[PDB]
Amino acid sequence: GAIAGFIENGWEGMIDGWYGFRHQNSEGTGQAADLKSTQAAIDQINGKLNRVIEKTNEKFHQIEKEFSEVELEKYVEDTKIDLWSYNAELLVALENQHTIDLTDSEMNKLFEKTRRQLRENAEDMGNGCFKIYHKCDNACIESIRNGTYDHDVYRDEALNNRFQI
Amino acid sequence: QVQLVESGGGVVQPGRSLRLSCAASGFSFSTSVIHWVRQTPGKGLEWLAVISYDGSNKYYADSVQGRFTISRDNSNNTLYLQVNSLRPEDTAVYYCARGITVFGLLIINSAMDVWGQGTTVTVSSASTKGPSVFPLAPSSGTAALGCLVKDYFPEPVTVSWNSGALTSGVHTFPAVLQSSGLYSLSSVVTVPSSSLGTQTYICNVNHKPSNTKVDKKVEP
Amino acid sequence: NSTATLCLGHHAVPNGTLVKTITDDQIEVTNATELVQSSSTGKICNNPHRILDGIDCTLIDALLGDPHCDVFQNETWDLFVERSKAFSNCYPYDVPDYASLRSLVASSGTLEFITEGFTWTGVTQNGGSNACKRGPGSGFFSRLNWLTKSGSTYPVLNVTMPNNDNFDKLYIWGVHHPSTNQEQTSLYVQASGRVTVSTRRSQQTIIPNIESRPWVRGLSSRISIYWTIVKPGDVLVINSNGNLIAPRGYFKMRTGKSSIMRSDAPIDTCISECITPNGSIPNDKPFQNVNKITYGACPKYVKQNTLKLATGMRNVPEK
Amino acid sequence: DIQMTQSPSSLSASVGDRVTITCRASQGISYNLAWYQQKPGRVPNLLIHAASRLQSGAPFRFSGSGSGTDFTLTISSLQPEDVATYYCQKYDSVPLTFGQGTKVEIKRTVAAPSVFIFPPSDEQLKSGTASVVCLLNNFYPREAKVQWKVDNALQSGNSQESVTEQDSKDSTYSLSSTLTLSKADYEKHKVYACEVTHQGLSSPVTKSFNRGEC
Ligand SMILES: *[C@@H]1O[C@H](CO)[C@@H](O)[C@H](O)[C@H]1NC(C)=O
Ligand SMILES: *[C@@H]1O[C@H](CO)[C@@H](O)[C@H](O)[C@H]1NC(C)=O
Ligand SMILES: *[C@@H]1O[C@H](CO)[C@@H](O)[C@H](O)[C@H]1NC(C)=O
Ligand SMILES: *[C@@H]1O[C@H](CO)[C@@H](O)[C@H](O)[C@H]1NC(C)=O
Ligand SMILES: *[C@@H]1O[C@H](CO)[C@@H](O)[C@H](O)[C@H]1NC(C)=O
Ligand SMILES: *[C@@H]1O[C@H](CO)[C@@H](O)[C@H](O)[C@H]1NC(C)=O
Repeated sequence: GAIAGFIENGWEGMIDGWYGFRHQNSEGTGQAADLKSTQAAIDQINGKLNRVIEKTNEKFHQIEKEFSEVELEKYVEDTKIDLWSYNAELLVALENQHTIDLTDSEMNKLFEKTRRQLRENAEDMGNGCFKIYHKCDNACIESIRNGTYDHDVYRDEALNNRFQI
Repeated sequence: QVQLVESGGGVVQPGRSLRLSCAASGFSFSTSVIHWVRQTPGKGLEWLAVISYDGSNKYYADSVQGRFTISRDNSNNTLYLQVNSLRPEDTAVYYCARGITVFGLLIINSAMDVWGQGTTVTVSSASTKGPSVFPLAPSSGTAALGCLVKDYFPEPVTVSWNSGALTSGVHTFPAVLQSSGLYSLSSVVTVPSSSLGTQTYICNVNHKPSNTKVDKKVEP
Repeated sequence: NSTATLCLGHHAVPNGTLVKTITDDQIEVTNATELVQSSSTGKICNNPHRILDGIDCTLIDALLGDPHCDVFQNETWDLFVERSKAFSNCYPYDVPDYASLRSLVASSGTLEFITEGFTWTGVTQNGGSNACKRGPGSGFFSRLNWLTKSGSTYPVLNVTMPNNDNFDKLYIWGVHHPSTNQEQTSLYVQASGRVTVSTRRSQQTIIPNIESRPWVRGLSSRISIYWTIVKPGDVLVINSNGNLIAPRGYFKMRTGKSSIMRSDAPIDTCISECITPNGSIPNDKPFQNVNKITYGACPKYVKQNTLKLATGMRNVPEK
Repeated sequence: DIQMTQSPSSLSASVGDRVTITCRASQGISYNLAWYQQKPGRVPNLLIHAASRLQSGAPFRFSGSGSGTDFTLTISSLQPEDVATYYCQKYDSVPLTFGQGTKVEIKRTVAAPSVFIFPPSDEQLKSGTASVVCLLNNFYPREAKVQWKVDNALQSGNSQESVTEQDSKDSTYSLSSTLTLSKADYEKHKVYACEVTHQGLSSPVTKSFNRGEC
């Protein structure tokens, strides 16, 4: 039952948030959600519903102003609706692209934040996990998750383990 | 039927500890963030603590650290607030609450959807007595009568009329703390003056703190 | 033991929703919200808007006063509902610029008719026909006065009706188009009639054309309906040497949020700000797919039946 | 931590009016703000969440338009049912602080109080206590004065009064005034009178009874 990262894997059994940690140490396995990175994405998505409607309400009038100048016959109106329906889909498509970009972006920021914490005491395994080269019990994990891990505390031990083989 | 009912409130002398319990009924209790909120009498709501959807995580308000302890038995569909080292800041009504899903997540910090009726916990080393009930029957277009609930402690008492079928025109006044240390209340209901003993009027007073049962007829 | 592993991951759903992006036409996501209302109850809510069911009558038939539409006299509405089963049962008529008169009256939201005296000297009033019977006897549009010759002369009518009130008056009048030259002379004496109505701001001159049309209710003739608005301080002048279908008075015009809709949906007791021919729809979503014709606070019509807004990160199943 | 500062603390408005409450924060919270309603005697129900979304089965009159450190819950075409206290809650992160509260009260036509007085029952007199109750039913405004008279002797200090919150149906209040005495004080005097100063005919009304008579 080895744990895997975000590279080509998602966590079905993670409902408390969008991003989180999963560990394997001397005291057994565990899991925890990361609220700061999750809450950052949520704050942006809350913004998007209003923005998607504040701008769709801008094109709808813009299009009508152009057709009002032309003035409605049925072939003229259906063209208007086809043009407005195309514009609406494009806006929503663009926001969806942005939502997927900002959610994928938040994952990388969390991975890099963790890498900076571990500094030279761990190595990137390549599947979205770090192999931390020292005894990191449950209390040691929480310090990484809440951003207080001091690598200098474990430098002598960690470097000695990497030297081994 | 999607509800959640509390229990456990009552009297406790300063310095000891209580345990409130929340009982969910009618939904996926196992998949829900649950909160606790209290209110000073006629003041405002105070958010106390939250428990994750599984028990793993727990967070408490600043003025509530140390003393309180949430916990849950998903097999039992139950939640607990376990107040310790009670103080005069604990007299209040304590409510459950369910956290709403946020974009499909069981996030720990969200708004509160469903609420319980609320058990009241009053810290005091005073008496723990049932109520005395007296009828208010006058005689003089519409006329009013009522019931006077006297000398009870602690809060609260509920008052219904005709086993709950008669509610229109009722006014149950807020209790006031008597100089004797017990509360006093009074419940009234307006009816047509022409309904003199052709209609039976019964106020049903229930005082749960002491498991008391009362039915008092008010007649001309 | 001597080392440990700390993995980073994201949440996932067993089966997510498909949305569209700039790079992908269908990319599965953990959450999305629907922005297009596509369902209707099928009934029109009588509240809060005052809905008036036309049933067998159209707005124009009620306006002119078709015998079977007399119940709509002085009737008011917020939305007038016109049924496909509606029919005409009076004198055959046409209305140049029908849409505009229908739209104009619909916006007023009332059929309040005030009768005026109008002195028609030298002509026979209250003409009728067997095509427009009212009761056992023959009749005509209640709001129109069919003038014909008196004896052997149809003089040049030259009547004036000033607007001294503080609102716009809508006058409905017409021009008779006989099917034969004998009919023309027998009714109006002169071989070629003329009807002109004018105001200080407007003028309408029309010379009737004598022509047989397809038989409607046993008649080959028609009437052309016209309308004039007279603003305060203006005056209505009617000059006619023949074929005039005189007005009996005016309709009080109002400017409001009223309109008309063509629908065959039943009306029901419920509340809905938005109304479509297909029935009422909830206005919680920004867009809608039920009908481009709407009334009240409605979502904007879109052709799509679904527009999903990504509300989550991309969903990949765990392996 | 952050600190919500709801306002106004309380207000009175007329039916059909446009009321607005404002929740302010001492630090940005995004859209993580919710609005709660607590009708008298009822448990609080949720109104707005995410700053602007409305909750199912919640009247459409309610809407929320804010973000950052400045939010606004707005009631348009205020109705009688909307009598209650409204709280804003910040759920960005712990602690999920609540506003201080806002009480919304209706402003309507003037109503005169119905006065009744109830002597103590024989069952109560038996136990050595004498409670005289004076009731003011369905009146407006809240401000009112009660005066006790025992055979014309004004007794003050041994009286307690309680007021119901405005009812949704008639937008009225009710007040109870209870005078608690021993067996000795009640049984010594005849006329126990309840004097009300408000607005009958703008003249103080008196309702009296003679002990053990009518
Ligand atoms: C982080 O977690 C550790 C537990 O290992 C705890 O000692 C420390 O106080 C935490 N710091 C913060 C800022 O929460
Ligand atoms: C669970 O509920 C049953 C019935 O109330 C009770 O006997 C038991 O002690 C409860 N305990 C837990 C831990 O759920
Ligand atoms: C998406 O998330 C919202 C958040 O509450 C939830 O109500 C909805 O059911 C979810 N829908 C899907 C398709 O996941
Ligand atoms: C319509 O209203 C006018 C207004 O004065 C009135 O004279 C007329 O009799 C009314 N007609 C009907 C049919 O109610
Ligand atoms: C018709 O009436 C107008 C009223 O101003 C008058 O000027 C005009 O001379 C009249 N026409 C005839 C032919 O008498
Ligand atoms: C809606 O109603 C119109 C009638 O005007 C009908 O032709 C159309 O097929 C209906 N479509 C839907 C989706 O309700």
